[PDB]
Amino acid sequence: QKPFDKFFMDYIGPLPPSQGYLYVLVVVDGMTGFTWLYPTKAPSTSATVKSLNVLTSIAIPRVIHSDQGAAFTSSTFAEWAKERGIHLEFSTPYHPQKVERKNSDMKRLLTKLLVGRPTKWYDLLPVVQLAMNNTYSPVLKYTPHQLLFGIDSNTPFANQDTLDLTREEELSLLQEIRTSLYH
Amino acid sequence: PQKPFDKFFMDYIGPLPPSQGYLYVLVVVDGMTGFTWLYPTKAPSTSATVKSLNVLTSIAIPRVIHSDQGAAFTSSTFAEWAKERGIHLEFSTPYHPQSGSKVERKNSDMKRLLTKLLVGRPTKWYDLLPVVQLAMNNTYSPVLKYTPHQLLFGIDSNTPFANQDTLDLTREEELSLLQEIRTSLYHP
Ligand SMILES: [Mn+2]
Ligand SMILES: [Mn+2]
Repeated sequence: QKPFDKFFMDYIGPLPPSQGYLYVLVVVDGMTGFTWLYPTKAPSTSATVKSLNVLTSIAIPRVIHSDQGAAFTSSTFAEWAKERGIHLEFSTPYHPQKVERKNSDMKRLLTKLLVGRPTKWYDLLPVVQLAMNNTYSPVLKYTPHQLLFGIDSNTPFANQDTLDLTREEELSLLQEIRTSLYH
Repeated sequence: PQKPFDKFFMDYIGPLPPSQGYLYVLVVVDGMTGFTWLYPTKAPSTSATVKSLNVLTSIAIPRVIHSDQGAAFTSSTFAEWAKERGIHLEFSTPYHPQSGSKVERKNSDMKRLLTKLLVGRPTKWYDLLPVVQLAMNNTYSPVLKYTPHQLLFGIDSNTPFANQDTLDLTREEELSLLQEIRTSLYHP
């Protein structure tokens, strides 16, 4: 298999109103575990399509998996997916999601972090993403960023422990994610 | 010791025909790899620029962003967004080496081409924007010897597509775009 071949996606929220945003679309690459976070106003098809058009400008996935939230089961979303050539796969009573709990724990953690920062979470979201993808996974044996961008690639970060963060609210965020993500 | 995400070039193109609520595209180019991000927006405003760049900087914080002195980029709101993130903002001036040179010509060529492709599909360019970006980043550069995608994600890393010639695109609406891009990109 390959990166960008399959995505798992879900909405978290409603979150505390931060700069007018109430939800985050969480999209995870199935192979590398690389996570993209897209803040939105609603868990809607429109916002889902907006976000995924940005993501799928990089590569078009073979498959996307989600639960049956309204955003994902609409005929509009279905038509978007059909046109792009993307097969949609839903969590069904007869379909097998580990494969569910992994996502559940990370989304729980995600929600805790964002709700725990009521008015700043929107501005910190980019730091959350960055921190998650540059955190070592015991399952992977590398970080998701290493797996997407190349293990021995020269990274954008001068300091792999701080990730070139300097602000205290950001550094404590990185500390909290590093110690909670897979434990 | 140059690396991806060291330096961004950014600019707006537009106004374009209003496709699904959008009138502009923020064009961001990584200086090392030549990898291009395209973000559709309703306006060439600070708030649109911040919103778009917040998505991009979820991947990495650039050290320098180079733009013209457009109102969106010289506002104090945008200065504070950048200062808070340790991003150095650099502006085109009449005595700046990168404007009126090889860097400017290459950037202006790209943006002329982008504009042409989008204005040519007044109602549907928004739907096709992701195909434009894909095709740009997965076309070979004689200058580089590689594609921008190879340069950003790794030369030996897995190609997103499966068919090199078509990039897995099946609709002729998309294959038309790919042909234009392949023909025109580095033959300006
Ligand atoms: Mn859900
Ligand atoms: Mn401009």
